[PDB]
Amino acid sequence: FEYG
Amino acid sequence: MAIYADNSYSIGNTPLVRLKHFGHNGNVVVKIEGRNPSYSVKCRIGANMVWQAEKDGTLTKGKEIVDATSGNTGIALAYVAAARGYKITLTMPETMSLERKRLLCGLGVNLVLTEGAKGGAIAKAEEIVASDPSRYVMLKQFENPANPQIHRETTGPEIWKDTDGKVDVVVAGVGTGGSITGISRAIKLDFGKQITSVAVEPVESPVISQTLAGEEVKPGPHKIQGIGAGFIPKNLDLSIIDRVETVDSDTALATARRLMAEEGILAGISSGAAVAAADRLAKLPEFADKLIVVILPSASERYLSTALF
Ligand SMILES: Cc1ncc(COP(=O)(O)O)c(C=O)c1O
Ligand SMILES: CC(=O)OC[C@H](N)C(=O)O
Repeated sequence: FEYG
Repeated sequence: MAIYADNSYSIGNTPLVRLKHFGHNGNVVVKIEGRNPSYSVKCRIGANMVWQAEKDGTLTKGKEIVDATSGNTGIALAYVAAARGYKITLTMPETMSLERKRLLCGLGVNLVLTEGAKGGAIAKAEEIVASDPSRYVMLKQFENPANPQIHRETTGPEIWKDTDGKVDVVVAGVGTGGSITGISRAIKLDFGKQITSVAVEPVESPVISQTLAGEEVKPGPHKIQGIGAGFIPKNLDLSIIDRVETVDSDTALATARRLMAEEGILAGISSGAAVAAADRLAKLPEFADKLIVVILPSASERYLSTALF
């Protein structure tokens, strides 16, 4: 999981 | 009487439970935010962001909701939209658990999902509200002050009340930062007690730790759904954070499994990360007799599709  | 006018008003009043196999002689207590409508901590801001937008007139009948979510905020806004009579469109990374995707559609959302590699969700959403700016209202959970405000008004006061003011430490994973921000503001500023506010982020994407240390900010991928946005969100008040703890995805998952198997607590992945962080502090003599309260953001069944199970 990353940006948001 | 104590009958709520719709499901949005029933937010909060979540219980504190003492852990038996973590911490040192019961100094670790967990706040189970899974006991909420839509069954995560985000129900609180789903409600208040809508309530606030209604009260400043940005949200009216006929206007359609937009935001970007890693899931729980999406499910939260969806139950509130359904309860209060709004249409709603949401954006989300492809990689979020199937459960999140599953009930968002059942709640009647016009769903729109983005590149998992980009995390990305925030980008197109804005590109969508531009389509008809007085048709759509974007609630923007990462910067909307109604997010930490409801935590200052409910989550923090509940913690203060239920611990009889004895809480010494609050541990909370950071996604938007709203939870640790609002809670810390309530206890430190409204009730006046100098606690230790502890932010938790994935060791894989420790952008808060890197920032404060003045190092190269290098976000990375991780499995701890709901935290580790890979940037510093506006709704994280860095000034009120005393400590940052990093936790790896494996340990987060193992700890969530332990919460289930050893404590009978049905916690989500980020709940395992928060407890792992709390357990480390709890076993420092310096915290060995402080009361440590840990936010458990969500519940197990929302993660049956993931590594948790
Ligand atoms: C499962 C989960 N854990 C932790 C968090 C972080 O909470 P906050 O956005 O208040 O920092 C979130 C945020 O939605 C979440 O969904
Ligand atoms: C930081 C993150 O993963 O997402 C923000 C919040 N968890 C949401 O429900 O969208």
